Amino acid sequence: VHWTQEERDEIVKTFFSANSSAIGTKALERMFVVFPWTNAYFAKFSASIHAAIVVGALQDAVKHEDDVKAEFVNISKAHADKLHIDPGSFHLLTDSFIVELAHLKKVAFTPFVFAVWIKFFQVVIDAISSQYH
Amino acid sequence: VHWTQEERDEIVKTFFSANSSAIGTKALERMFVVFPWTNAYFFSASIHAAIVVGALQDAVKHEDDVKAEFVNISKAHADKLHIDPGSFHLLTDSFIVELAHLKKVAFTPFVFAVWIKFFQVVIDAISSQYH
Amino acid sequence: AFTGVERSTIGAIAKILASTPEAYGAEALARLFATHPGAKSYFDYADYSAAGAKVQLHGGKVIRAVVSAAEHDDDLHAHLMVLAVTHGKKLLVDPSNFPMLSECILVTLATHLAEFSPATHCAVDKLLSAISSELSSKYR
Amino acid sequence: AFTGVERSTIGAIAKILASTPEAYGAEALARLFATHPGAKSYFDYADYSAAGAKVQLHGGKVIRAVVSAAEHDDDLHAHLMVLAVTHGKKLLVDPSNFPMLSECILVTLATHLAEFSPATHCAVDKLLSAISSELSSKYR
Ligand code: HEM
Ligand code: HEM
Ligand code: HEM
Ligand code: HEM
Repeated sequence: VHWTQEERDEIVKTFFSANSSAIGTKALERMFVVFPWTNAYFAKFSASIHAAIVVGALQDAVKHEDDVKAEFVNISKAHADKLHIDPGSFHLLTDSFIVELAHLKKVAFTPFVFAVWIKFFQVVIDAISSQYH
Repeated sequence: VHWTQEERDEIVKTFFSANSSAIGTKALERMFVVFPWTNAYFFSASIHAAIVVGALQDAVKHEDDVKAEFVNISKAHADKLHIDPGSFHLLTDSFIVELAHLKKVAFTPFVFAVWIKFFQVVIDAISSQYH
Repeated sequence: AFTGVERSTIGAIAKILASTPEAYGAEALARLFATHPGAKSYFDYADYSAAGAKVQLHGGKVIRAVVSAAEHDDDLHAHLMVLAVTHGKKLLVDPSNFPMLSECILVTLATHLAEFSPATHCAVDKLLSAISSELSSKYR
Repeated sequence: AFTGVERSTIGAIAKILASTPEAYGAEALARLFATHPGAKSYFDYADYSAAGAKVQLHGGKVIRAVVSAAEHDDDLHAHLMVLAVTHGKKLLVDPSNFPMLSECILVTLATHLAEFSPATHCAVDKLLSAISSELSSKYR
């Protein structure tokens, strides 16, 4: 994946100053209401606690925009091999995040900035999906 | 994209033994029936199948570098022909069905997953220049 | 499929869309084209942004139609048949495109509406899913 | 929208599948797992090939339900409601899995049937898509 400077800056500045855990908390909560079947993994609990986990990993992808795949090996195995998360459900989480970034950013969330976030998340989805075999 | 030898061999030997033109011609006719909207763009099915199958052979010749050989094919589809890339897998999925037809019991879930993988690589290559 | 609370919420959303269908529509289609450029393949446009005259035109038509679907919550199958025939038989739009557009409409509302709670989003997404279904129903 | 020719072909395919449901269903599932390993997430199995005992059991259930659906072409909504509730609310299956399975059943038929014309394939796919639609109908 190649990145423009505006893509790097848009992602990096957002993680630097936005309340990303609060975003993650709302995104998770949203994903449960909009896509209820996704709550199945959490019967097995605080949304806020879980967002803190996800957000740490996103920040890990942020710090390494060019090597995300390589940093997600152990994360991905855990999701495939131990936790039994359907990888087809990963984008339901990231799409909810995008809805929460829209809510924060309002008219600054242009279609163009929107596409930066979609690109970011697909790199993340590919990275966390890579060890499903 | 990393290939097992079994994957390279299954794809390479099929291309060198089966009549993939014939497969293509039938896969085009199948896609037109099962997915009528894809006929919009189109003529001879067998002559077009020749050209499609040419590109796939090109992909098979260079399994580690499919994107870079597909640039110009990809630009043509995006910029001149204005093909919806979301429809690519409707052709490649029809190819799989015709492969199933030919290979019958030898079209195991494993071998089936080989063709799926090959076609996904193809889809990604031909989709790459949509901007 | 529609609870009283969703029907109310859809109604309120429909009224806000109705005020500015071209603005909402143009923006949602601009999102589509930006996040899924394959969708540009249907349109011979010079400008694929919300500024584009022809994007504005199609955008209003989209949102006006969503508004009408909203005023047809228990009839959608019959109400949407005309549009299912145009998209499915004349324009031949690949059906995979409808749920991409849906998500782009939802994101547009999220950037605009003072309130877009998970319950509200759920309500609208249900309307859009039923619309996608009907629009995808007369292909074959 | 099933033409009489489609109804007749579907009827024919239904009797075939009815003869060997576990055979066909276990193969279609092993195909799902092989092509879309994300689908394994739902199943606590040790063996995901068509030789798996639990694959065979779910396989037979899947195919018999398809066979029985083939008898309800005019009232699939009512007919598939319990299955839709079971998959949607209890098992909590992500609906994107349904078309993956459908395509895997189509491939399975293509490797076995004495005749799998584009016309016949279309007839079956329309049935399977109708089924996928119902099974995706009771999530929310
Ligand atoms: C795709 C974006 C995601 C990222 C970046 C992410 C990240 C993580 C990380 C880093 C962990 C901790 C693993 C460990 O070290 O033990 C985790 C755990 C977990 N994830 Fe994800 N995850 C994502 C998506 C999902 C989704 C969609 C679900 C299901 C809806 C999910 C379900 C879980 C569960 C149940 C745990 C374990 C929580 C616990 O028991 O402590 N994850 N996630
Ligand atoms: C993904 C597999 C595909 C491959 C490998 C492929 C390959 C090709 C190639 C190599 C050409 C000739 C390029 C040239 O003119 O220099 C071509 C032309 C064309 N393709 Fe594709 N294509 C694929 C999918 C599709 C699909 C799915 C459609 C429509 C749904 C499509 C529509 C067309 C059309 C209309 C032409 C021009 C044909 C003519 O004027 O006779 N292609 N394709
Ligand atoms: C909720 C979904 C949508 C609705 C309600 C809708 C509605 C409409 C309406 C009312 C018209 C004019 C039709 C007529 O004159 O009879 C139209 C035209 C058209 N629609 Fe849609 N549409 C939707 C989604 C889409 C999508 C997703 C695409 C492709 C990605 C598309 C492609 C077109 C095209 C190409 C035209 C012709 C005008 C032009 O080129 O700008 N539509 N639509
Ligand atoms: C044509 C589509 C399908 C049909 C007709 C079908 C039918 C059935 C039936 C009759 C049962 C027995 C459960 C019961 O009612 O007591 C069952 C169980 C189950 N199904 Fe499906 N199914 C389909 C697709 C899928 C898919 C795509 C998945 C997931 C990828 C899935 C996941 C499950 C699970 C997890 C169970 C129960 C767990 C177990 O059997 O041990 N189904 N299915």
